[PDB]
Amino acid sequence: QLIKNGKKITAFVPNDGCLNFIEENDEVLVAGFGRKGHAVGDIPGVRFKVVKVANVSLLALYKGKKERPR
Amino acid sequence: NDTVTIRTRKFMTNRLLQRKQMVIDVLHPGKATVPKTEIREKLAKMYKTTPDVIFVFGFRTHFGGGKTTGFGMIYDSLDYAKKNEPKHRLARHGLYEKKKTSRKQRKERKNRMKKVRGTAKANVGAGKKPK
Amino acid sequence: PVARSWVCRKTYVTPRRPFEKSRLDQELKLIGEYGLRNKREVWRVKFTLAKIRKAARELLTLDEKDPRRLFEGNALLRRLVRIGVLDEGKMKLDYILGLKIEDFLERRLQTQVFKLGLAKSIHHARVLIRQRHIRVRKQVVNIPSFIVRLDSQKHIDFSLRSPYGGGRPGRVKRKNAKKGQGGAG
Amino acid sequence: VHGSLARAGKVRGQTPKVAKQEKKKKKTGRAKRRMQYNRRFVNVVPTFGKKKGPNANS
Amino acid sequence: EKTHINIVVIGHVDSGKSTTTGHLIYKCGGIDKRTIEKFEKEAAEMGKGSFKYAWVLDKLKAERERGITIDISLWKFETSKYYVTIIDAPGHRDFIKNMITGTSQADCAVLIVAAGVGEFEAGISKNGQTREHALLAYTLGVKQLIVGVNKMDSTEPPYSQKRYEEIVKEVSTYIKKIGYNPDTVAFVPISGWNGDNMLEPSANMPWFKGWKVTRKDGNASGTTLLEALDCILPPTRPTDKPLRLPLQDVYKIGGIGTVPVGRVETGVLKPGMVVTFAPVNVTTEVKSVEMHHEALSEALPGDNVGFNVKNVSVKDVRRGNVAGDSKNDPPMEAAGFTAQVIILNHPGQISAGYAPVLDCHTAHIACKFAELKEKIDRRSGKKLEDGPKFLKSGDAAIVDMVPGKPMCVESFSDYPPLGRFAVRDMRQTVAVGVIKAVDKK
Amino acid sequence: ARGPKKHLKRVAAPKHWMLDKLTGVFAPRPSTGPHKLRECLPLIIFLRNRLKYALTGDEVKKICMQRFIKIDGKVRTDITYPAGFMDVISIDKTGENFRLIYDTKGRFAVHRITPEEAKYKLCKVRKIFVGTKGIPHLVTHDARTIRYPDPLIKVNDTIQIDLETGKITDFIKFDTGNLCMVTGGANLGRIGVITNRERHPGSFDVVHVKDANGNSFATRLSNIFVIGKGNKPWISLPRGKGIRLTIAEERDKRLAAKQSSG
RNA sequence: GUCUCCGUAGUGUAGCGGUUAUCACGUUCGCCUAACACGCGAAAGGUCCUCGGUUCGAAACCGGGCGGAAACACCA
RNA sequence: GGUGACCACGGGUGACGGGGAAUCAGGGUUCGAUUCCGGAGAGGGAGCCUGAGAAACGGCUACCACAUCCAAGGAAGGCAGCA
RNA sequence: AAUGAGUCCACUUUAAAUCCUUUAACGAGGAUCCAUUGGAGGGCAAGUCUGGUGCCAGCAGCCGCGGUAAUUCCAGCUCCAA
Ligand SMILES: [Mg+2]
Ligand SMILES: [Mg+2]
Ligand SMILES: [Mg+2]
Ligand SMILES: [Mg+2]
Ligand SMILES: [Mg+2]
Ligand SMILES: [Mg+2]
Repeated sequence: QLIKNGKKITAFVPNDGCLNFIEENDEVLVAGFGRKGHAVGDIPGVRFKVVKVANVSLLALYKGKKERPR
Repeated sequence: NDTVTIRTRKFMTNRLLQRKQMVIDVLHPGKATVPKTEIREKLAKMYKTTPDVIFVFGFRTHFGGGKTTGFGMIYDSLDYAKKNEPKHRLARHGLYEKKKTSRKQRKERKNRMKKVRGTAKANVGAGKKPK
Repeated sequence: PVARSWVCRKTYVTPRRPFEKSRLDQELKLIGEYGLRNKREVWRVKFTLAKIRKAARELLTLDEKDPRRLFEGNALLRRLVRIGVLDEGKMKLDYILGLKIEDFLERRLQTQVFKLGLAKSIHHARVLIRQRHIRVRKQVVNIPSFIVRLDSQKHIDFSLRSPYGGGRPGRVKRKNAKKGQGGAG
Repeated sequence: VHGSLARAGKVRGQTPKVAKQEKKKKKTGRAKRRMQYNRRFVNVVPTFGKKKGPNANS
Repeated sequence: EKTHINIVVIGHVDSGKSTTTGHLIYKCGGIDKRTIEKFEKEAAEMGKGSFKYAWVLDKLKAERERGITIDISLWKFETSKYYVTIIDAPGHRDFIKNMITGTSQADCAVLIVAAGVGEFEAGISKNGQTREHALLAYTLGVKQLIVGVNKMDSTEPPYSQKRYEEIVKEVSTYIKKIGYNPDTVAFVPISGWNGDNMLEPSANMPWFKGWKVTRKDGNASGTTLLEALDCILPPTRPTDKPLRLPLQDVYKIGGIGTVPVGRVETGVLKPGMVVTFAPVNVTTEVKSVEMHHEALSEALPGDNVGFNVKNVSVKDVRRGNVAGDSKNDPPMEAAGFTAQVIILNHPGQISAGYAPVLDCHTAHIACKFAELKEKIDRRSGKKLEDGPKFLKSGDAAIVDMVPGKPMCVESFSDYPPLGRFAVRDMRQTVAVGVIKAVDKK
Repeated sequence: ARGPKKHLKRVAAPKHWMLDKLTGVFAPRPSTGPHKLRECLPLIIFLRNRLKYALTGDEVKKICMQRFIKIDGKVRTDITYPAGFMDVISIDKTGENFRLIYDTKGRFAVHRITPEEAKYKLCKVRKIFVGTKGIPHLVTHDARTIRYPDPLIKVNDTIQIDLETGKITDFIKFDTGNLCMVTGGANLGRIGVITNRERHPGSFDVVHVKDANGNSFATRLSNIFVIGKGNKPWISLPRGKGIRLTIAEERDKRLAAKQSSG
């Protein structure tokens, strides 16, 4: 659910184990999923993907370059 | 000291500010930028004057060393040099002192003095307390 | 407000299509033969040639005897023969289209010090220019992309402070000498 | 939810961690360009193969 | 220059813990007569007029209407010899964590027990809180303290000898048990609600001829609280030791931003260098510093100041965090630590995996005992046996534990104020001790 | 705005002032005076960027406040005084005199004149009206007005005003065949002879000018200053005689000058 | 900082101071197919959020602390 | 009477206008809050004194919305200026 | 053999500083003083290499890859583009 305008969306979590870095009530950053509001690939009706969670990028956690803010 | 030469160019004299002004360049082959005082007495010898009226500034050294160039200023007399010259070059020579408060504190005093009307003792006593 | 200028332009143009064998091999050949650092500075000289050719073609579209065409054509030809990329007798706008990037790459200081024998190879030439060993006229230049004019062609020489013209050997020579005298009194 | 999220990070989890082999540094910049120009432009090979690629898995 | 000493006032619920210090702050010149009359009128309606002096310290509306102190509060005044601040205490079973925060960030303490019948006896007992207060005083590093008895006007007869003598002997034998010297600590009779014996010897009671205090620094004699508090030992200042600063609270002041507040332990803090907060591992330049709404050039040790930092929010740094200069050794999150502890009281045996709450400086974090290393004698730190399997009261031991929540600690051999800690469970101090070795994450 | 503007941005300054872009943000903003700010030359830039007698605004302020700058025989202490067209700048201490004349490129050049030639000055009349008591009046291209002129002098002629008196000594009629100078627009600073004047009622009269080289051009009547009786000018002309030459014959002159100097 | 409520396999929760179990499930294994689909039977899955106290013994009775869900104030 | 299918009038603008910027066979398509010029505004409106020039807000008056101090009788507000 | 990136004296700059340019003295052999970001089926330059997984995890802008011998996932090595 977006902070502004309260809209609820569905966002893909794009890597092998980056669902485990996600817990409830986090502040995620979501960008478009590639083709301007159109579903991409075998994923029905998903137009967004998560870039950051809790103000740290999923790329850094996936590469292990920095740790969850415990 | 062995290899230092002063060459002047764009020389001109004016009587409006009672001085002779020019731009000069000193050739230091393998030394640092020559200190401004050294230019001062060497130019004083060059123009047969004293190394107190000589005024130099703005020395920029070319890439790779060698030539550095600055603008020269020589006056006819010391009183004129005190009359028509920026105060900071006088201070560089020690002839002008800048012992004064900060601009911030001066503004604080000026704004606090605006609160007291007329009364001389209180308008001069405005800045005594809040030091 | 501020008294800045913020007037700036890019000096290179990226190729329209990437990952093509012919352009890649040609660019790599140019880089390897002329000792360039990357593909950006071969695209830079390509852009320079492209702008010059555009100006030449635009002037050629103008009618002959047009004073604007004449003035800009003589100016462009004069610049081209000062940088040395054009023959002195080839004072025509038509020949400007026939020039190549290899002509411009040859006039670089990095290639020039190699051609003058001051360096043993093009990469030695570049690393020798960067370390303030090469002087032109009297100024020392540490820029490999320094385009050398015809009158400045003759005045390329070693820097006086460098340990190849005047004295003052480098830090490793002095360290070796002091180690030798410390070990051998 | 149908309850299938429990398998997240499975294959990456089971992949055996093997350390990278320590190796000599690679030249960068002009030297890298020189080296790769040398490898693929100045060389003569007497062996057939119809100009096999630079990453030949032979 | 002029020195500063932190003062904390500890006592019982409704023991005049705030009323008599309101008297003190009014007499020494902290407030005016108009404000105290305002307090009188505001207390007149709902009948809590006896606490009109107490509401000066009781800043909260909830504290006023409930009639008790929920959390500590701070005040300032200038004495006749140096500058000091004062901290009150909640003085209640429910708010022990709040008062150990203030007593940890202290230089000296004063303890109050009502002289009336039925309160002093309930005051100093097993459920009595005076034992807890005096114990945590020495636990948290209150090297010197004074004691003053309040509310002897309700005694029969009011202002009497034998009542005063029996209560001072009781507290004297208790502090002799706990390690404090009765000779050093002053014993002062003060009548709170009447406001007697703070500046002058109240002649309504003539039987008290003054106290004498003898100490290693020297000797002093006293007839009033001001005479008592002007001759306290100026505590040492570990200025050369690198910066350490726990955080009592964080404020979001309008116009300046986040202002963490804490008492400086070691080092000198001045606006103009970066600081590092250990439990959260954030780095931030300090912008300005200020004690008691007065801007300062430096933060010397022992200073309870609020300092402004930049480009951060209130949720980044919270209560219990410790700050330190990144230029010096930066404080950082600790995985665990070795502690020598003194077991005080526990109905059962202590096993590994016991997870009470550890209260160090400002932080209050539950720590779980990883395992027991060895048992130690009461005195001299003597070896008893290796690899214990249980513990009981009246024992000392070496134990390694890990905090459940992120926490930063310092070994006592390195940072003494952060080496002291307490263990709380079932509304008593179960264990006390210091820290010896700490690992760094 | 709620009132008059008293600032002037550096880049919005007139181009012929030849101010750069990096020194500052502001321009001199010349004060109100005999000349419009679009075609005036304030003394600050004249003494700082033309002559280099001063290095900053403060030095030229010190120069002016010592009462050495004389315009039209009067000492002017205004640092931003609008000098304007052909006002004599007299510096007695160093003993040279300047006439402010547009060059071949339509910019105010540093033109040096003799003191006996500096004593007089040409003026272009802008309007002639009769005042109270039937007294005629005459208004120059400057703000200067003079009573009792010659009745022969008509609108937009040229009169010879001598300094220290302000009187008329001689005049040149605006007639075909008289040497002129263009004081506005593209042909600014070009010296030539009046060849034809076609007049358009209700609009701007257009006059045609041919120079000595035979190059003919035209301009509006408001942009013409008659300078000579037929062909001999009554003032000392600058370098190039106000003959605008194109870039083709400018480049080779530069090359010949370099070859002579090299 | 205070108060209010909740917290048992992974979700949905039975549960007694003297037994934590079941259920739609979730998972796994046999069960047929080259792969399925449908479909039959079993197993595992719990410090009862954690730490303790009362008791002869507690998940449940109580004291804390932790996480979440509410509200209250908190201005160097 | 006046204006309208040569688009009046109305509505929308995520519209301040322009000099200009991006893209670049030619033709075009988008962007110009943004340092220069012109305009508007000073929380929303409204009304005035002074002055040559203001419907000014680092001038005043009033209402509305927020909001400071108080001894509750009053007093004082305008960062779309630099921080 | 040669240099800087850094330490660092002086000069210079500057209202005063700062930076750049000069210039002492230290300053390089894994010269460890360490170049990264994305890819290797096609588009589109680059592997029919090896180990795991087995229509699961995942990749994939699009075609498509994965159901036990993956040129496409997760990794190692090796190449590719800037
Ligand atoms: Mg708008
Ligand atoms: Mg605009
Ligand atoms: Mg504007
Ligand atoms: Mg306005
Ligand atoms: Mg207004
Ligand atoms: Mg791979």
